[PDB]
Amino acid sequence: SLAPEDGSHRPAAEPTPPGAQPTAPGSLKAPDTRNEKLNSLEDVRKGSENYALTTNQGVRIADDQNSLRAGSRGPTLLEDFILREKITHFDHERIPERIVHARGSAAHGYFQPYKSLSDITKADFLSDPNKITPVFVRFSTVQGGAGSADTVRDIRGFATKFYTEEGIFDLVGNNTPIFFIQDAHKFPDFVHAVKPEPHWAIPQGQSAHDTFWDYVSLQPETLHNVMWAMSDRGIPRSYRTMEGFGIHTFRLINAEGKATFVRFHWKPLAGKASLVWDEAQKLTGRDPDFHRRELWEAIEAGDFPEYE
Amino acid sequence: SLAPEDGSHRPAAEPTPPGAQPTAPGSLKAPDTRNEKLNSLEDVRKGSENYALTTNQGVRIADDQNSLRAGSRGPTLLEDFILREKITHFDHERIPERIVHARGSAAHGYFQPYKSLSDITKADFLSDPNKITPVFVRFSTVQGGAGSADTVRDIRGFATKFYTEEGIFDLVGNNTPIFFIQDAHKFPDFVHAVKPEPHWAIPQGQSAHDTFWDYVSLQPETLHNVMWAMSDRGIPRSYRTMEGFGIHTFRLINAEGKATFVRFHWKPLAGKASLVWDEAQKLTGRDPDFHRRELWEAIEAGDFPEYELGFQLIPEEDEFKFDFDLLDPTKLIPEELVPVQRVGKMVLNRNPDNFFAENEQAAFHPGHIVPGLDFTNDPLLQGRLKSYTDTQISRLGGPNFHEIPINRPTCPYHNFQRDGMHRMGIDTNPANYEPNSINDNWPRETPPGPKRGGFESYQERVEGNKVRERSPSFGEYYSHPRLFWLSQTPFEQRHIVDGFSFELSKVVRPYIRERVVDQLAHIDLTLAQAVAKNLGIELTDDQLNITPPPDVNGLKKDPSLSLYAIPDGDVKGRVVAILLNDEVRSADLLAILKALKAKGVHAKLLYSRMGEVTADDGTVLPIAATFAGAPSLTVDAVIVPCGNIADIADNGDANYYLMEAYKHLKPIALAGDARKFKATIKIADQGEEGIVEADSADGSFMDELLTLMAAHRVWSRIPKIDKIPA
Amino acid sequence: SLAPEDGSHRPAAEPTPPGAQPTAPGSLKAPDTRNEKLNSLEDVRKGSENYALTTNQGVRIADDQNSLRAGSRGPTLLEDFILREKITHFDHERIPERIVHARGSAAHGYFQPYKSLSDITKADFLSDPNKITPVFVRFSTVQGGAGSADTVRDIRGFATKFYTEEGIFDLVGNNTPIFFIQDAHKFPDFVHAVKPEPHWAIPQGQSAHDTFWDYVSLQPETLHNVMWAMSDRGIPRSYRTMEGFGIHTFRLINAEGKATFVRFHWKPLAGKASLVWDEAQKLTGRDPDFHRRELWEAIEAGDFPEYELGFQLIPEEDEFKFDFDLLDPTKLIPEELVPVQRVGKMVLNRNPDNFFAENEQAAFHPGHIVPGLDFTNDPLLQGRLKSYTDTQISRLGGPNFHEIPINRPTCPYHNFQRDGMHRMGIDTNPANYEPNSINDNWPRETPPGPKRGGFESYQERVEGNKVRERSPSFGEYYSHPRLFWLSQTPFEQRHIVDGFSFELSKVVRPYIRERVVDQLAHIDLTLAQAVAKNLGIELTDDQLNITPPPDVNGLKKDPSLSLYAIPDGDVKGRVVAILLNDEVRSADLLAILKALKAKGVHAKLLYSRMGEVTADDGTVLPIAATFAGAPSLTVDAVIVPCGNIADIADNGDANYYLMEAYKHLKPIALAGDARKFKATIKIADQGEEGIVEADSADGSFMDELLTLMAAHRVWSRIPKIDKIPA
Amino acid sequence: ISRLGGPNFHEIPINRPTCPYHNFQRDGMHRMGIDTNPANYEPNSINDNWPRETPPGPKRGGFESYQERVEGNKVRERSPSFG
Ligand code: HEM
Ligand code: HEM
Ligand code: HEM
Repeated sequence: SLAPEDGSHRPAAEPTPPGAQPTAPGSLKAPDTRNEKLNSLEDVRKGSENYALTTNQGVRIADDQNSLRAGSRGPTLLEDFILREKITHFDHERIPERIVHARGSAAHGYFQPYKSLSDITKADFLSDPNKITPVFVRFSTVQGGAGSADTVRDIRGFATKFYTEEGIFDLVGNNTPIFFIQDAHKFPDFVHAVKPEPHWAIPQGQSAHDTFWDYVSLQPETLHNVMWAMSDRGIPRSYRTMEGFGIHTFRLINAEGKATFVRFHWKPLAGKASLVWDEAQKLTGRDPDFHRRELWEAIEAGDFPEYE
Repeated sequence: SLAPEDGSHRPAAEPTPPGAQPTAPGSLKAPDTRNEKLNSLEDVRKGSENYALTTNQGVRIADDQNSLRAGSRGPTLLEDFILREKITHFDHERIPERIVHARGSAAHGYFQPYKSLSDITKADFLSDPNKITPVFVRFSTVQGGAGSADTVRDIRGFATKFYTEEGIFDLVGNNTPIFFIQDAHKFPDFVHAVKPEPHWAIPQGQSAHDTFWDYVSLQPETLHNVMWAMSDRGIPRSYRTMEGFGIHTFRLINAEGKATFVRFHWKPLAGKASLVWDEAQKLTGRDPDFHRRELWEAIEAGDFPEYELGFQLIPEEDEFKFDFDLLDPTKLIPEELVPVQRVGKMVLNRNPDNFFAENEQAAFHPGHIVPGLDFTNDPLLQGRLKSYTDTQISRLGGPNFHEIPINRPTCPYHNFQRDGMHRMGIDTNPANYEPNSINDNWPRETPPGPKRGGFESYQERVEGNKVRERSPSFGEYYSHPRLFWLSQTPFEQRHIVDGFSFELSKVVRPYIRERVVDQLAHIDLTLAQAVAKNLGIELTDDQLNITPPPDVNGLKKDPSLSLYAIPDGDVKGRVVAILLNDEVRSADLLAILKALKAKGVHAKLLYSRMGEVTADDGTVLPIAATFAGAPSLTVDAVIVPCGNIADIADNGDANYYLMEAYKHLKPIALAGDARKFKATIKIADQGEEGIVEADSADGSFMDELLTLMAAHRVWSRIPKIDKIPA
Repeated sequence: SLAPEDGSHRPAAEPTPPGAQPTAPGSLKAPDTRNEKLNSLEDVRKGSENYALTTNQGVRIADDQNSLRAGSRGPTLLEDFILREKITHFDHERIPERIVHARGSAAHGYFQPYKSLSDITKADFLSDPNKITPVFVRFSTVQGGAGSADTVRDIRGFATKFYTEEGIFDLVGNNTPIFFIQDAHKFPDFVHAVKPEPHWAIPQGQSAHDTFWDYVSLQPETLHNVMWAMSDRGIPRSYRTMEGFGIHTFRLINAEGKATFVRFHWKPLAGKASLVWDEAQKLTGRDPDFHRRELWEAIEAGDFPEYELGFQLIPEEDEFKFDFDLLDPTKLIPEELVPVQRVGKMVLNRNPDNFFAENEQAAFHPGHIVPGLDFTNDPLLQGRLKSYTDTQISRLGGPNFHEIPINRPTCPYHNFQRDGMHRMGIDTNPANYEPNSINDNWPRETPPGPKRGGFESYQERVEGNKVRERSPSFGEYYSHPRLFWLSQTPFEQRHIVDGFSFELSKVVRPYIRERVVDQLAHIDLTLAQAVAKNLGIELTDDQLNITPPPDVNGLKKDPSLSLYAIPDGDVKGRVVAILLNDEVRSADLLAILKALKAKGVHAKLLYSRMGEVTADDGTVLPIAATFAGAPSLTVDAVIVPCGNIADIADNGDANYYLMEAYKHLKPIALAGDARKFKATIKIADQGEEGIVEADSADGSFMDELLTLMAAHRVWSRIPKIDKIPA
Repeated sequence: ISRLGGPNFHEIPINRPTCPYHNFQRDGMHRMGIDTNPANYEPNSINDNWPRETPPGPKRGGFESYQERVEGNKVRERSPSFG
């Protein structure tokens, strides 16, 4: 039940254009792409070739096709511990999805500053143009579930974890430079209003329904981010072709103790580009994994997403 | 006071057609629709009107718009317990979704048998035609997450919780009569292979990817249900228009101890109807909630989903009388050999109040049987029995999931089990063990008997060694696929070939496509050649000479396997788009709308904008949706009344509406100058079957249109659509 | 039927003294003790008598003794869904214990004010003496697990949940009026220091180990509560005989918006009483459930625990009038400076039905306040507010813990929070957000006001920079420990020295012992020297010369800090051991039992075996327990009546009973020839205060014994116990 | 599953095997192991079917149960021999 003789089951471990080979796990596609975070995960990476099939307790399995039964047409027996572990693990695979931004696509990479920022901040990851910081970035929609579609009309998240020498810094931003509401106390109200309505749990991935527009009509502070959502910003061509923003004013603190107010931005070096509505909506049906796929294939092709 | 003065925020508490009023919680929409289960939920239903807003501890909130801060521009303070509760509860709203069938839509209803089945089963819910059993039914897809789309190509789940006077019975079935695999030990393999691939978590709601077809190519036992999924069975028009099956052979046990083998069926009283692939795919985009919405709105309209429960019954002494093993879940029992005997009717007549509380938390499990029913050694059923209680420990947070309101029996339940997370019941029994003397041994065991007796397993003889071995009787894989194929109409067979062709075209590794084509050549050469041609694959001389599998007990077809070979059309509950213009012929619209109403067919009035238009006689017509807003995908037929057609003749959306409905084989009727649209869809002057046209919508115009709607789609149009650019 | 013919399996549903009947769930023992909370639980109470045993799905079980197997010696079969459900529920019975206060014992009761406090608070529960508020109170230790022992040396928790008409108010206090630390940031440090050490998880229920004393020696703020723990406060006789304190300064807010600072007090109406250390430690071995049992049996007997709620009230303008900071929870407010105003009484009159469902799952949280109360900036209180809701997410499984029956408010609760694990309430509101129009904005905010108003924080002025810095006003550590020390009687002081001496002897690293003695020398030289002498440590020159800390606002003692300085003894509910012989003088028993009954003091009749003995007039005397089976540790006094003393005079166990009681300073009474036992306790011919002796047990002998009992223990005996080997 | 929080309790360090363990099980709360296998199912061709079943044998073989003879009816019944 094996591989074709020609080795065509296995993608080449070199950059290849979208469609040219089957996609594959990053460490097998690009084994020589490394950074300090990717290497540190080696303790938990598990291979598979040449290894025997076992239970989680390390017992080799001889027949992974059949339950233990009393005769070959008889009842399954309680002492089949190999069936039991396998089905138990399956039965507990799912964990709760994120309350918001449940739909999202992620990749590893690295950051470096162009020059030291020590005059305005003592943050170590911005102190030296030749000190590189690994990152992990997840891009997301907001409203829909983890199995909802990519090219919906929605705000997009753009979350970067920087693994710095002085701690993890997470820059948890969106693709518009404002949010819909002013005070966190209203967040469950706003989110409840945009999410599927509670009697029937419709609509998925859409603010196009009564509760969302009800809230907006009654809370004019939402109008600014609503304008953004209704423009073609709401339907990016790719996570590579949208802007990012931390939205809030934060502070930078330098070694002298001086505070400077700061708002964060990501500029996409592939430029800004969006779909048009009819195309975005139809694409949720023809390929609901369009942005996930496009990101993954850009990285396999060497079109690495870059942001300033 | 934020509601509009005119009370138009609030839907009428009476049955109303789809889109007429906002949808609402079932107990608000239909407060007078009751059954024993819905009434037992009253203890936990919570209203809202006229009540003060409070924390969960009952403290009234004064300002639900602001956090507590030091200064109106200052920092938020830790002492804000009201903000803290409200955000904590939001932060923990989600629970794990179901491992499979995570996407599903549910409703309350009731079941009653047509006659007492006491001669064959002592099951209390089937003992008396006047005994009504409340039900809760959830329909679902299989692969996709809870946020995935409805009209994917996939198998559908059909699960019924019968709240009986002798315990909960859950009939947890699907919409095809077999499963993909034989032994539960392979379920994680099969499901892993169909679900999104583990490196990148693509694709959602689709079997059209390498790992699924790699597994199918290596496990020919799957081919039978793969045939059903590749047919139009995989894309139903509505949960009201698909069949349901328990798949496994179970047992009925009567009061005298006699066991009869049984397979369970549900027959849709609305008939069998499916979409076509392009329409279903495109509909996952334009309305990924289409089935959920359709079910809720049918119920709000009074088009209650009805199903007839049927049994295929096989005497114990006939176990070995077929060419296939009755315990093999990849084999169906053809109705030509063993007819379905009608047993009773289920009506689904009220929506839930809160989807999460009642739908998302419902827990069904096929091990929940009641005296009068029993299992067999089907090795797929046998393994299911270990899964459905276990999974509920994480999904629903512990062993007291039966105390979540929707899951509660309506009959008594008492035992010595105690504690666990979220324990609601406060037990007063002095004893938590038996045997006990300190409570005189209560609650007590009950012997089996003809009614109200304790459960005892049928004493089936077991004989064999402890083995991990598939029965040799299960090792046949192609005859049932072939029977299914031969039973389909020519247009159904085309759709099957196109399903395989589309799916295998998304398989990136070509050797897998070839291997699947080789399996198809073991089933039927015509099917294999037609899929191969679509894939640019040439069968070898060896493939062309594979001998066809034998007939199934002498049958070379069984028409009950087809959706369409035997007409069972029912137009009630269907919907028609009506494409308006700014000066509609009011007489056409009168004739159209009243004819639809008389047959319970709904209408949606469409235009190029919202608001109103005024008919020729001054009648003000409210617009339900724009042509783009409610695409032809969402209706069963399209009518264009006469009027000022030049208004919409150059509207690309209007023209495309007709081309889309035409490609997808829907009836189209054109009155008066609306016949100018004939050139958009290339209709000959003299007309064509499946297009209704006349000088006005009067006389036989609506009857002819309704006749087409009864037949569902215009299959004869298939050759003409290949050419059209839509 | 397994119950005995005579019905002696079932306890009478009437008040009965400790040991007279088997104990029972509260709604069976006292079915007509009612309050609004107990009544509202009726919807989840489950009975048992006369019901069939079923699965949780309602299926009747026939054979609850056997698994389903293939043959009666064969393998168990996966299809046994009855065995699976029963074992699955058992497998998941346990939930995490509380992080602290895991060991605790709880009862239902009610509270009523003595007068309307509307001049000082708009809290609805305090507004009217006829307003009765149901409570559920849980007492606890702090350090040990849910299965650790009750009579350890520890602080005790005293948590009351008030089910008011305007919200749940939880008063989550302890039995000492301060805490060990100042800022909540240190809580995990202090708790990790006192809890079992991390390498080997020893010792359970004890602070007597290196890490606790290391932390104390390095954090002098702890020393005040450390003084209380080492005093006999740390070892209460009963939860009925200790004080309760909220510890923090809170605020009362009246209808005019005026804030008054308040600290809360509970005064035990049975008086203050504690064990002695040897007795407490031995009782953790003989009955680790002693306090839980005492509370349960006191309520079953009608000896309801009663407490008076007290407030210390300080006007806002007086915030800085003391030489300690009102916000510093390591500081007490001496009653000599601010008297406790008696505000109402709380009576605990019914045990739970199911310990797990009602005690283990109860969730209390000091942030649960109601309109009319508010917080202060006490930095320990502030951080508590973040802990008690968060911890309930893992302990009780999610954010719907307020829907677990015991935690539910009895007043209305309505808001827009939805979902979460084990969601019971099914919301029918069309809206789950506000502002909404589609339900006319209901449930709606309510402005604050004199009654039934929404919650608004008191608008305290905040001025300062964002800093992690301890207020300099908190930086004084020795004056309150000294005030406490000087307020104790000389025997209380000796017990303190002995607590420190015993604990520090168990610290393996001697430098920690020396550092703690250094701290003591900053409090009081006499205390420091006495502990040092017991540890073989010599104070330095410098230590001998440490200036004692200042008085507290001119106070050099406050007798309200002593357990015993001011008599407040109550004998009702106490217990006397009566040591029988095989021919007891019936006239003694009549007199003894009569006099005890008059004062509500219980008795237990003890002998050297179970069954009965017969008194001189043929009265049959049932035996409650043996001398070894119910040790003197478990009683408040011992009486030996006359009769055939030779039956018992060389019973080692009888003599021991009397030596142990004597060592533990318990009143002993000896009648007639019972005076032969004077030799085993070395009592002089002419008597000794604390030993009652006469020719027979007349009413004079009993009045004397009962007067010793009112004074709890015989402190004058201390210098004499040194010599007895017990 | 409730005591240790999910189905990956064998990845808690004290419970981990010291010998190799490789199979097609995935996910579950607190998942530590990061699987690189292209396949999470078998039979598969895309990873040449690895990791693979192993026949039983004298050493290093896969587990097979002893083929004990089973004969009787499906009963809930204590063996009289235990009485
Ligand atoms: C400026 C406005 C906000 C932005 C830019 C933002 C951004 C995001 C992003 C990008 C994620 C997904 C992170 C990931 O990929 O896992 C996320 C998750 C989340 N956010 Fe926010 N958010 C905002 C406001 C809020 C507010 C006001 C709250 C609640 C007070 C909130 C609560 C959450 C929660 C509960 C998650 C799920 C986090 C998790 O499960 O790990 N967000 N947010
Ligand atoms: C005849 C073959 C099968 C049929 C007809 C079937 C049908 C269904 C249906 C309809 C549901 C959804 C119930 C709902 O709406 O909540 C479901 C859920 C489920 N099934 Fe099956 N199933 C089959 C085979 C299996 C097998 C072999 C296993 C594993 C041994 C399995 C394990 C599960 C689990 C884990 C769930 C989630 C159940 C829950 O979370 O409540 N199923 N199945
Ligand atoms: C004056 C100081 C404090 C007092 C009087 C006090 C009192 C109590 C009491 C009586 C309980 C047991 C309630 C029950 O019976 O279920 C308890 C539990 C608890 N406390 Fe405190 N406590 C104090 C300080 C703190 C601090 C500073 C923290 C954390 C910052 C904390 C966190 C907790 C937690 C986690 C529990 C377990 C709560 C639960 O599981 O429901 N406590 N406390």
